[PDB]
Amino acid sequence: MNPSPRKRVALFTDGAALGNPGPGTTNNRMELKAAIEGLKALKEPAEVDLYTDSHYLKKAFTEGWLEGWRKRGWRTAEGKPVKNRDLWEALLLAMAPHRVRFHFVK
Repeated sequence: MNPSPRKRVALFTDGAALGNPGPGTTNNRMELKAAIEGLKALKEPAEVDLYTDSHYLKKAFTEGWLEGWRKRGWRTAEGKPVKNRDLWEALLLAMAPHRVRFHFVK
């Protein structure tokens, strides 16, 4: 009963988008914030089909250079530190137990 892997979760990264700054990148961060929580508030190794229609989250994973990021000491394609590196480094540590899948629903 239920998926055969472990447990597939349909998590829709639907933060809100209204930060004092504005969706200008907070929504993505908020969706990112909800993610770290959506993967830390479980700790149950599951195939989370995280649907993220963000231009930051997708870009990261879709660039597959996330591995490079680690070898890049964590900087931007320009050479300046990465923003949210705290959420990420935390989400990454929290994404280790899970198989969390990426589904850019744009």
